[PDB]
Amino acid sequence: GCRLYGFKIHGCG
Amino acid sequence: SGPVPSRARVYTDVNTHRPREYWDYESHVVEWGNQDDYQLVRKLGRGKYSEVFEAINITNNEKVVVKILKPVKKKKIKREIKILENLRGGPNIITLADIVKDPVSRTPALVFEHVNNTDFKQLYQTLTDYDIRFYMYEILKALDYCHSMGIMHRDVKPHNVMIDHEHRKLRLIDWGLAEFYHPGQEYNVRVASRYFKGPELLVDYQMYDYSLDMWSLGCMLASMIFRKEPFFHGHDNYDQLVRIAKVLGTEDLYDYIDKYNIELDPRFNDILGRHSRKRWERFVHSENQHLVSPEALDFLDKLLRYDHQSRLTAREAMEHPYFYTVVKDQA
Ligand SMILES: [Cl-]
Ligand SMILES: [Cl-]
Repeated sequence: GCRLYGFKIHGCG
Repeated sequence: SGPVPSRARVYTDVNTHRPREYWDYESHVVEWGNQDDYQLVRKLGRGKYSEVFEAINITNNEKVVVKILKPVKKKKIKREIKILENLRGGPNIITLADIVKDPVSRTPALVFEHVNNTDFKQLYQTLTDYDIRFYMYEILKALDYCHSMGIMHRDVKPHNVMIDHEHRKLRLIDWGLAEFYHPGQEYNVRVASRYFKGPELLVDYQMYDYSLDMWSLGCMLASMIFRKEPFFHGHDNYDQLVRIAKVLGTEDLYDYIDKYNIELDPRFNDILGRHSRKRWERFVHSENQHLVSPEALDFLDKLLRYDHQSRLTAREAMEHPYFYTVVKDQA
């Protein structure tokens, strides 16, 4: 779950 | 017996002589960028609503700010977008870099050029007398520009003034409540933050204009030179007018209501009372005295007036003696 409203979270997973 | 019409004293017809495409935001077609360009870095303590994040453009490693617009009224979105695009490149206006949307949820987001995330509210308690005048002048640059571009901000407050004090740069942000001024048009009065709402909003006078921003600016100035934030501290919209009336007096308030033939909500009858106008010197004390001058008080006096027409315009404000040293140093 490294997506927030379509955006990837920088450096996630 | 309805209200008396009103017009802005400045920039009254800037939008009438412009092509329709400029102010007709509802017909605007949004063009989407690539959402994969951007990745969220850290959430910012903003509206805590339609949420804003610090982000990175991974295609060039430039820092950006992303504002996700949830929920989604489409009309309000196009308005903000159109206004941001109209004002882009203007003095001290935040720069809209891109517009993207989640392919799945269809939730749209605005991408702004990076701005140092210290707001005027965090900065002001450490500023000297000159710095306040400097930054107030910078804000006037942004307001005079957007007003000249036929736009009222309608949400002027310390939180919406971003300042990079190191580089002495300032940006006016959050144009989500901003609106195009059309002479004779009646607007929704449910705008601005409570503490910065002009009397016209509080007494429900809809034919207001750019001068609304000048009241809000006056509230900011008062809080900073007197070190009382916010200056008019109401617990609700009704009490907010009471807080103002305890300073400006009820006589001029009722003069104002009479002048524009405004029908006051009858709930104000038992709360407004009768109050004399307080001299501005009453708010001066040992802790704030170094920020107060005869020029500051005169300048403040010409901003915080019930009658929106009598308030200084942004341009008139920049010519006030309060800014004489700032202007002289700018040359
Ligand atoms: Cl609105
Ligand atoms: Cl103005």
